[PDB]
Amino acid sequence: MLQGKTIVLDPGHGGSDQGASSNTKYKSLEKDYTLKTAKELQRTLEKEGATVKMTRTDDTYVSLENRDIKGDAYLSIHNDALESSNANGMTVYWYHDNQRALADTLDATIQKKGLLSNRGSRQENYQVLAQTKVPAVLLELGYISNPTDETMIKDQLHRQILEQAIVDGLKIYFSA
Amino acid sequence: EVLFQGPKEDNIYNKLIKDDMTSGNYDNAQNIAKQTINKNYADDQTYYLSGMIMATINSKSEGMTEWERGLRMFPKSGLLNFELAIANRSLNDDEKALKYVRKALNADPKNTDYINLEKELT
Ligand SMILES: [Zn+2]
Repeated sequence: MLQGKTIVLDPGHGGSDQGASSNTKYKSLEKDYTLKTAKELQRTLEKEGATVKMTRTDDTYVSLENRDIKGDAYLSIHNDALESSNANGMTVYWYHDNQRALADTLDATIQKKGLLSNRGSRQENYQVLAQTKVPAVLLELGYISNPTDETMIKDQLHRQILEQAIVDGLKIYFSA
Repeated sequence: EVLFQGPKEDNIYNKLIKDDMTSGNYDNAQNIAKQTINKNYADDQTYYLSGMIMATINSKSEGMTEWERGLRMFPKSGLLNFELAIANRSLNDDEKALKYVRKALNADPKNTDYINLEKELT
């Protein structure tokens, strides 16, 4: 059951580290939108009866090493830039064996509801994934470099579709 | 007066729907949206919000059905045409997505988001 589990949310970047930024008139900063996303997901997860730990709760710098918080699952939230502005969509990254089921489960439910192109579940060595024994995934929830993804990253109603689809995946992930 | 320089006011129904959606009460949002559409009090934003609700709690497929229904009533809606362009891009139907965004550009040829997506899809 998802109810009673501890979920760690890691909004990427923060503080002096802005993360990626769009080139449009919006001049969006990745650090601002990962944190909005994590705070929204925190509320929805707590309504579902999960305990939520945040690697940061405000616009503060946190080193990758200091993002190693324990839980039953761990979701790193990013809105990175790709060099082609036409590249777009959502990716879920896993690295250790025990992270794959989480990435495969979330990729399936997010595809059903989210308005992002599905770039799939991929194996990649990110330090927040490699440094932890917790089932952890890195979510790219749209690329801030893509103008049309950016319109959805900036939009609470689109974010909330993504956030519900993540909750849907966690409920399947924790079905035992 | 000064209220044409300002944003378009949401009507009361859309504001109630949105407020339930952002407080996470998608059940009550859906009921308010349903009643608004059935009484014929809906505008294109009502159909937009209704399908967004469906994408959130039902499926993207049902959301897209609801937006297409809204376009039958509001064929020149930039909101609904843009949203269906985004949705069809997410399903890798870029030829259909490009049709939709060009309709949205018909409504609003200076809109930089519509321009950006059409540029992307061209
Ligand atoms: Zn990032």
